[PDB]
Formats: sequence, structure tokens, C-alpha cells
Amino acid sequence: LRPIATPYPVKEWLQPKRYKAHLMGTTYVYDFPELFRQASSSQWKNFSADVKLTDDFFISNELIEDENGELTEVEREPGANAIGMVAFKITVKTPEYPRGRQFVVVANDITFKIGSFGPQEDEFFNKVTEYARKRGIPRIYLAANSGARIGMAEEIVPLFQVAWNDAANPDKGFQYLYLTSEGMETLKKFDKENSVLTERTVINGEERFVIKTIIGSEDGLGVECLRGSGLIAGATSRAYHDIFTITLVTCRSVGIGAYLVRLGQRAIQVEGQPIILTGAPAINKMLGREVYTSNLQLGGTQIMYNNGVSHLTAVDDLAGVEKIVEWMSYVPAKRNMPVPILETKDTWDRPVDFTPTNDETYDVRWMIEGRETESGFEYGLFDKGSFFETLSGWAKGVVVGRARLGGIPLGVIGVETRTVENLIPADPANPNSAETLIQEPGQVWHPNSAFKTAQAINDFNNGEQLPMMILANWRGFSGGQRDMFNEVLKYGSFIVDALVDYKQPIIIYIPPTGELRGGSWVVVDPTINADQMEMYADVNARAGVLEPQGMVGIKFRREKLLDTMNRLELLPIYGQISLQFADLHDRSSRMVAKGVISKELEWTEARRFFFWRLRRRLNEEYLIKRLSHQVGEASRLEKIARIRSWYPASVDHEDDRQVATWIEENYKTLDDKLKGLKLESFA
Amino acid sequence: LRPIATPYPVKEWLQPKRYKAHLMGTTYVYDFPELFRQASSSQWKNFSADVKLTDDFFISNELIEDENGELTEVEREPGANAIGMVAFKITVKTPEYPRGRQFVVVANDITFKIGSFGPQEDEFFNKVTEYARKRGIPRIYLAANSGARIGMAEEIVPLFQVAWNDAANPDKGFQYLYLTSEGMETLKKFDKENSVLTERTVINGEERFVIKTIIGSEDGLGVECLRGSGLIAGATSRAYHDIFTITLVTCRSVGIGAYLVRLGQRAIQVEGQPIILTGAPAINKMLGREVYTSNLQLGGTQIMYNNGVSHLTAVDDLAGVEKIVEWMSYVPAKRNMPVPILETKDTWDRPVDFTPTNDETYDVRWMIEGRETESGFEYGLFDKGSFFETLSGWAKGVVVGRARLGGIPLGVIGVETRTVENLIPADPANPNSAETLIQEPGQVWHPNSAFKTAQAINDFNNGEQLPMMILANWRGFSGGQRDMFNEVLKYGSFIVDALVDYKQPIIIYIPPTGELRGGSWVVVDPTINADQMEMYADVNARAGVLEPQGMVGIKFRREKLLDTMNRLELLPIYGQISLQFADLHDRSSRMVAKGVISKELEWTEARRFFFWRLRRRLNEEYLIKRLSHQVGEASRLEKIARIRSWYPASVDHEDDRQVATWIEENYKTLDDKLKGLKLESFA
Repeated sequence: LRPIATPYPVKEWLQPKRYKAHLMGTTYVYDFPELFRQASSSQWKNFSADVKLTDDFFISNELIEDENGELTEVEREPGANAIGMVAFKITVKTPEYPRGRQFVVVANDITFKIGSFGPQEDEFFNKVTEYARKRGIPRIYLAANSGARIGMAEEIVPLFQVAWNDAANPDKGFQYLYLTSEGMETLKKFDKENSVLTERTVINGEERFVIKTIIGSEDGLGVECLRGSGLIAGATSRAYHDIFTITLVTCRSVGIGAYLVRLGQRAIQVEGQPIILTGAPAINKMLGREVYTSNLQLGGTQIMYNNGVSHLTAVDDLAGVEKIVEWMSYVPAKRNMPVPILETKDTWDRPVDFTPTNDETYDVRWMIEGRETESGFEYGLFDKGSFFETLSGWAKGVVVGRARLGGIPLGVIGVETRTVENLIPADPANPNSAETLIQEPGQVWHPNSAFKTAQAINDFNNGEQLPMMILANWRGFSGGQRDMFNEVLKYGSFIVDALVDYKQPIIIYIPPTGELRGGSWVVVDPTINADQMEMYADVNARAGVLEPQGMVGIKFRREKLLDTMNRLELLPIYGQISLQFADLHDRSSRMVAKGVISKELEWTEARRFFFWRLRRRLNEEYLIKRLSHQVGEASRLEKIARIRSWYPASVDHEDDRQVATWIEENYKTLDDKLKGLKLESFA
Repeated sequence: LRPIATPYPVKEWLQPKRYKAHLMGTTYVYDFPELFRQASSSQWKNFSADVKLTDDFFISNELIEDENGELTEVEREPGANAIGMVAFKITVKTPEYPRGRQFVVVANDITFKIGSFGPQEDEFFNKVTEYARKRGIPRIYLAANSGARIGMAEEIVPLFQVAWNDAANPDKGFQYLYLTSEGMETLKKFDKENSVLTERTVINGEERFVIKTIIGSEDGLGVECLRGSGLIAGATSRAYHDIFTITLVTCRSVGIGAYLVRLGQRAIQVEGQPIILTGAPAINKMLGREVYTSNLQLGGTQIMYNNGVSHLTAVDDLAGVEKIVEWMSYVPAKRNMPVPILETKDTWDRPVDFTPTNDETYDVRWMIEGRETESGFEYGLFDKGSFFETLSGWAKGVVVGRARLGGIPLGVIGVETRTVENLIPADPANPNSAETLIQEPGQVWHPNSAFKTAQAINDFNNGEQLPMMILANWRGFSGGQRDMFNEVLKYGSFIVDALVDYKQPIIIYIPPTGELRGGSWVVVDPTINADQMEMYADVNARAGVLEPQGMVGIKFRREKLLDTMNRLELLPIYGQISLQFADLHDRSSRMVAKGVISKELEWTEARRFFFWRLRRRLNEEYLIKRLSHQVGEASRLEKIARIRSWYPASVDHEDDRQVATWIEENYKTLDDKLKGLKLESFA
């Protein structure tokens, strides 16, 4: 029956599927929309405590295929899903988009054939990904599956005969399995003839039908489930470069299940829910020993999060939905919309408080989001409380996240100065090899931190279409035997490749007590992508091919030191003079002189400078992408030149705030100028 | 003087630079063209022994910048190069292109300021890469450098004063370095005022000029060399997706030097010549100990070749040039030319001899290029002697290379069945951790072998623009703790991403005794890229979500076994029956039935089938890329449909040889059909 007497209807009773979901440690799939409403609601409470919300601020519409396989909206009792894949079209008004924003949600129904992927679920999953891609809408995937669906032609077990050699004795084996003329018959009546492929062969009595291939009448048993998974693997590969994609592992993901998680890139893993290719039982059978205890060893957060496969971990489903909603607040409503501006209590016009000290360790996060101190709060470069760090459990040499600058969304990459104690666990499978601690020195790229940088750059660019700033501060890549053997060169090159691809404005800024040297300057120079990149150096930063020590150890050897004394025992001191002699070359003053940076800057005035610089550029970019929808394009150069020709003569092309201000005051006026350019965009 | 009396002029004497190159273990840069002629000459000798060659079969033209910085051809004494970068435009008649083919050659002149990269060399290197990109011509780079150029303002050493605290005592230190009114003067006469940035400050006597920033009058000292390197890093990043790019490490490559090697991807390393980021000396200074003996430990072939950073190793320069020339024989003359067909003694029309045996180990290479045996030679699938394996020292679980099928160029990927004994050396830097042997089981993707597969797919597609065949035979990816911790998921996804990008025809073919299971089928299914991929399975191959054992261990548990006995102690035997029951599901007959493969095939007849299938498709593709240069394109579907509508009614669209034959007989006729389609490609 049902729990005798509760205040309201017993949900798990009305729809038993709900209880089955819960028993497996996951939210019932039809219950997730309520999770997004709750999260979307909290989102508002944290933005403007007062604002009174209404249920019509959030709308969830289930999507199902019609007579024609086309997606349409329906409202129905939860649990009517005929397949094991479910989808929702969600329209919600949020702080960044008060008038509303949409996105789709697809999820494995863990209660349908165990969340397995059959041909039907796969084509549905694919049909939804396209629905979203066509609309430029984000695709949120909720993974709670058991991998590809596995079958066997059950209607052949009961009726199938062997072909024993000894005619009546196991041991000697058999020569084939077959069907009598009786078997074939049932397969006739129950119209399942095509279940097998056989050859007629009367022998030692009467006609025997040798089975040459078992096919099965029931679909979803083998290779057809493999066609479907590859279909969505590629679908997901394509979507990632097309719309914002994100996956939340909610109970477990297996097979294409784990692959769908990675292919969509951005991932949030709920503690305790595994992402695996093969489970322990199976692996143990192979290995022959009881080497793996649970699946959490093969793919728990300790692996996938320390991995970088899982961008974030979540204590429970709702927390995972909260991360998604919060991540989405930095992303455009649909492909190619301007990035979602959201100004908050923290206004742009202010100095930056926290400042690093040449000698004294700090947390780069403090420079980004600010720091709380006994004597008040010290704001960092970005808006108070806007820093949303991601991939925080892997390659901690680099910190990456989204943040706001005067309300402007942008990807942020900073350098971790504190050494990292990466503790690499031991693998059971190997009788004996134990823990291993890898010391990762700060301000140095390693194979994993270089990979993370490339990854961050790509994730910022592909669905988020966000601008980016890199507080460049690396001494270079590690040249040790291990790091090279481990391909540090491949991962470094990934960075360059990613900067070439970047479609939004980029700011590279060497911070107050930081530096950029040979190995590291190369992979982040403005010329790698003149179209979008710009570089700025702090007045107190340093930059040169070699650090002073390396440089002195080559162009100020003792011989030259001595002749120096000669012109005016005393090594310790002079050795220092040489050091400082070099250091005088690595100043922003020289960078400015040599034309390698756009401007040298003062940290405490950076927030003011960058806010307007970025605002001005976002405005110019938008204009370029209008002359582009002309009919006879030309170089980015010809477009920016002609757009700047439209500026009033008195406007200083060099004043970011003026330019941004005049542009926002003439959006329509500028739009007219274009219209009457069209009739000149035919010939 | 010179070696007193030799038969002919002493080369190393006429141009001392030559001797300096040789002393450093490398070929003098102006001598490389002769290496390409020698190699190009050998190439002919191995193709058609008789053919009489003439010096005009090969032409080398040095390229230098003119008054306008534009590249032009010149003929001049070797050693006149004013910069440390040199380039050649090479036109050579080869077996695949008897009428001639071109390509450029750029090289660091190891004898010019030690092969350092100054702003001039960098802009020259970049100007040449573009020259090539614009022409769709291959770019061969010869790396023999010392990294970014390092300087110091030497004209400030002699004349610079300190500011001692004790007025006359090292220890107490100084407060700044400065120049007298005398210093400033010399800087005036020798017109090098801008060499420094100072502030006037009379003190305790008379005007002192505090140096706030040393700039230098001589260019090429610091950050400006960093701008240049990043410029070419990006230039090389772009070129790789645009033209065939290849690099030969000839003496050593440092800094952008190592990065240029990777960025261009394809690389051949001469034994003994290091590719490094930082040298040992420097690293030891940091670490404080004498941990690294030579540079070969940081980047010799044992690291870069076992790495996959170096595709091939070469015993000496000429051998490296031979590999380049041989690699280039599979690549088109310029971007978008049809792949270079080269038929040889081994005609297509023949059966394939070598065949694997279900139980008995073999070398997959034998299936590819054939095998030599006591009782004659047994041809494999591809042309005898056409298999050019690459990346052969890294991730040996996969074998990759170029080969010919009846003279047709194509990338080939096979699966190594024999277990691999990957011996991971110990790193010195770490007081104690020794060798480690990683056992890599066959027919299983691992992080490194999956990476190699993706890499191969990308390298085949980007400059080589080659078709490809994958003798798919993997049991799946490794699900162990280590392999997952090591991101096997990221590298697997790289494969999918690479198949999505493929622009030429693809053939996925499960070989005679091979298989494709769940973890592995997913990442290589035809739907990942319906436009170019096709899948075929051998009549003796197997495929299913799980191997029989895993499948029995789920849908044929004892309960069901027993009831089976019941319908007809005896476990060993029945257990087998269950196994075979499953195995009957994994047949090509079912794949064909379920519509997941294009055709099941017989190995010995494969060469005949694939040759024509590929030939037919190359012909159809070329036609699609003509309707494309229409004016109002549509789906690939609409184009192939209309092209097939042009075929004569009696032509069987399913007969590859007929179709290929009719198409080659009507190239011009088909070309007319298009012309008079143009007037219908306006409205």
C-alpha cells in the first residue's frame, strides 16, 4: 500500500518510479525541473533580496517526438515516457536576463531499463542536441545511466538444439547449435523468423537447421546500440563548438555515459556518483584478482576531479543544479548574443585594494576577488563575489574561472604562486607502488598546468563566447627530464592553438610583482592573434628572455666584472651590481619603448582602466560584426578603420570611455549608416 | 691558410662558415639544397632504376627580402646572408609529379650569432611561412638554433657609476646606478642617448643621472625577441592547418626552437641533436646539484621519440632529408590538389596473401605491407614496399603510417596485437625512483595510444589531405585506475573530435580475426561523420557491446543454464554452449542485418574491393567540390544526388569500378554540364 497517513499525497507512491530513483541515490528525472526553479529562485534571492518572484518567472515544458519525429511541447503525468531519455525546454527570467532566457535539459531516466542507451534513446538525445544547436540555446545534460543497452535473443534460448559429437556426452563438445523444424515453426507463428540465419541440413534422421547467426527480433541488443552511441558522441562533439554545453553526473555515467561527460567538456560531479568505462566486477574478472573494491576507485571524484574531467564537485543534485545555473549566469542567452552584463553593488569606479608584495606570499585569488581582513574588506581587480572558479581540483598551478568587471562577464586566468603538493595515489592493480607526492613549483607551467590553461582558453571561447584576461605571470615551462618526457611541449603548444582560435577580446596583463620570461612569453604574445589580443604590463612587473641570474651568468662573467672593478674580496657586492644591471633591462619602460606592450599600468588603477578598455572593445567588436554582414568584406583592418572614420572628429580614438560612450549613444544612428551602405554592397 | 693541396677547391676554406657548421655537427645551411637534390635523385633510382636524370630536374632558389620586404629570388655566394635565417624555393620533378612540384625550405643558420632568433630572423621566418601558405606550398623547416637572442646594453657597462652608501665600501651596498654628465655625453656623440632612461639629480657635489631603465641602442636584447617568437609560434600554428608542414631537427633546437618543432607537428630528429626548453647547466644551477649530465637527457631521441614529439629519428642530416622527401611523396603538390597517385609494379588486381589466424600471434604490419617468407613473399593489403610508418617509437599499441593502395595515397592505422613493454626510465633530478616497465596489452586503447590515434587522424587530415583507413580492432579503452587517473577519457574524445574534422574519405574496417566492442566502437562509428566515413566488417570479425564472457556473465547466469539442461557436473561444456550462443550475435551477418556496416567483406578480396571503392569516392568527392563552387550551395546530400542524376541510367550507382570509370571518361563532359549551370547560379 502507501505510508498510511501523511499531510499530502505520497509522491513516491503515486509514481513508483520516483521511489526507484531515490533508492538509487538520485533525483527522479521528472523532479529535476523543480530543482532548477528552486536554484533559479535562490539566484534571485542572492541578487536582490527584496524582489518578489512569481511562478511564471520559470517555465518547464517536456519535449517529446510527434508522429513525424519532430520535437514538440507537451504536459503530462511524470512517468509516461516510453523511452529512457527525457528532455525539457526551460524558459526562466534571471538577474542577467529579466525578460527571460531559454535552454534545454536532457536526462537519462535511471528508472527506464536502468538508464541504458538503446537506439531510441540515442536518436532522441541527438534530436534534442540539434534542437538546441539550431536555436543557439544551451544544452544541459543530466547523466544517470548504465551505458549502451545489452541484449540477447531470449526467444532462442528456450528453443535451440545442440549437435553433440558423442551423441550423448558433454565432454566431447558440440559441432553447432541448431533448430528443429519445430523451432522454425514457433518462429513462424510468433512471426520472429528473422531472429536467426540458418542452413537446412537433414542428417542421421531429419532436417536440421544450423544457426549461423543469431539476430534477435527484439531491437537494442548489440551493434545497433553502438551505432547510436557514436552518433551522440559526435553530436556532442559538434555541439561543444556550437552552444554552451554542460553535464551534471547524477547517479553514475557508464560507456558513452562517461564519454558524453567529457565530450561536452564542462562537467559537475556529485560526490559518490561514478563516471566509468568498465565497472570493477568486470575488471576483476579479467585481472583474475579482487583488486578493485568499488567503482568510486575507478571514477569517483578523487579521480575525475583531480583529473580535470570534472570541473566541479557537488554535495548533492540540487547543489549541482545551482552550479549550472550560476555558471550559466556568465554565458549569453543564445549563440552570438552579447555577453550578459550584470552590474552589482560593487561599482567599477574604485581603486584596487589588495596588492602583492615582492617578498611575502599571497593567494592570487585575493587579487582576483579581493580579501577579507580584520580591518575591513580589500577589493581585488574584479567585482566582489563574482569569481566563480572551475577545474579547481586539477593542476593547481593555475587558477581559472569566470568573473565580472563592473558587471562585465569574462574568463579569468591567474598564476598560483604557492607551491602545489600534488599527491598521486597508488594503483591497487599493481601489487606494489605506493603514493607519490609531486612537488609543483609556482609560476611554472607543467604538463598539467599548461593543459589546464589551454582547456580554460578553449572553454571560455566555445560556448561561453566570453572575453578573457590572463594575469600572465610565469617563469617559463619546466625543462626537467620528467616534464619533457611527459610532453610539456605538446600541452604548451595547445595554448597557442587555443589563442589562435579565440573570437572575443583578450587582455594579457603582467601583474605588480610578476614576470614573463622566454619559455613563457612566447606562448602568450599579442601577435599570436593580433585581431583579439592586447598586452599590458604593470610598472612593477618584470620581463626578459632570462631572469637576471641566468643573464649575468652569460654576459657579465668574472672577466667583465673585474674590468668593472678596474674602472671603480668585493665579489658579493659587485655580483649584486651586475644582477641589478640586468634587472634594469627587464622594466616595463623598455617594453613600452620596444613596442611590445600596449601600455604600462598601475595596479590600483587597473580596474578603472580595464573596465573601460573592455567596454570600448566590446562595442567596437559588435560594430565590426555588422560591417561583416555586408556583402563584400575585407580585412578586419579595413572594417575597424572605416568604423573609426564614423567617429566624430573631436572624439579621441584613444579614449576608451569616450568611444564607448559615443558608440552607445548612437547604436541606431550607426545602424542607419550601415543600411544605406547595403545598396553599395551589391556591385 | 688552407689544406695545402687537394684535387679541387677546399670548400670549408672558401667559406669558413661551412667549417663552423661542420665543427658543430651539422650541415652548413647553404649545403642543404644539395642534400635535397641527392635525396630527390635517390627517390628516382628507387622508383625506376633506368630513367636518366638531368640537373634541371631539380632547382633551388634562395629567397631574400627586397627594398620593400617582399620575397624575391636571388643567386649568390653562400654566406652573404645578413640575417640568421635562410630560405629556399625548391622546384623538383618527382615520380609522383614528373612535371615538377614546389615547396619552401627555411633554416636557422647555426653560424650566424649561434642560430639565435632576433627580430629580423623572426619576421623573415614568418614572411616565408606566409609565402608558402599563400601558395599552398609545403613548408620544410630546418632547425639548428640557440633560442631567442639575448643581449645587454654593452655601451653602458664601460660608463656607469654606482651610488654606494658608505661612499667607499662595498658591503653597505648601493642605492642606484647612474651616469655622470660625462656619460650622458658619450651617449650624445655616439648618438645613443635613448640607451637609457634617467632623472637629473645633483647631490653632494654635482648633477647625477639615475638610471631608471636600461634600454640599449642595439636591438634584439629582450622582450622584442619575445614578440618575434610568439609571432612565429602562431604563424606555425596556422600553417599546420593550412599546408603540409614538417621540421627536421639538425643540430639542436632551443626555445621557440623546440616549440616550432612541435607546432609544425610532423618532426624528424637526427640522433644526438637535442630539442630543449632550458639546458642542463641552467637547470643544475637552479636545482643546486649536478643532476643533469648533458642535453640529450633533457631532449635526446630517447625522450622526444619515445614521446611522440619526434615522429621519426634520422642517423644523419641526409637521412633526415630522405625521410622528408619520402614523406612528401604521399602529399599533394599544393593545398587542394588531388592526392598524388603513383602506381608501381604491384598492381591492384590480386588477392591479399597474408592472413591472421584466430589463435597464433602476428605483426599487423604484415597485413599492411606484406611479409617475406622462406617460401616466397606474401602481399598484404597495401602495395609492396609502400608502407611508411611514423611515430613508431611512441605508444606502440597503435601503428600508423602512409601507404598506397593500387597507387593511391592514404593514411593507415592498425592495431598492435603483441603486448608492448614500455620501459619508462627514471629521472635523475629525483634522488631515487628507478626504471619502471609499463605492460601495455594489445587491442586496448590507453591514454597514449588513444592520443596517437587522434594525432594520426589529425596529421593525415591537415596538410596531407589524405584519405584514411582504420583496420579497427580494439577491445575497448582501459578502465583501470591508473589509465583513468591519467585521463584516458580526454584522449579518447580527441579521436571523435578528429573524425568530425576529417575532410577526405574514411574507411573503417574490422579485419579477419579482429573485433570492435563497446568502449571502442563508440569512438569510431560511421555516424560520427556520415559525410566521409564508411564501415566494413570482415566475415570472420566479431563485434558486440560485450565480449561473450562479459555477456554470458549477465544474461546466461546459472539459473538459466540449469533450465537449459532441464530442456536437454556438465557446467564446463554448457558454459561453453552459452559462450558460443552469445558469439552467434557478434557476427558480421547481424551487423549487415542491423544496418550498421556498409558491407561484410572477405579479406583476400579486400584489396580489390577497397581500391575501386576509394577510387570511385575520390571521383565523387572531386565532383561535389565543383557543384560547391556554384553560387547557392545545399546539403552534401543534394549535391551527391544531382551528380548521380548525371550518371547514365544503365550505370549501377552501386558498382564502384563502373562509376569511377564513367567519371574518368567524362571529366570534361561533366565540366560542361556545370558551366551551363552557372547562368542558373545567380538568381
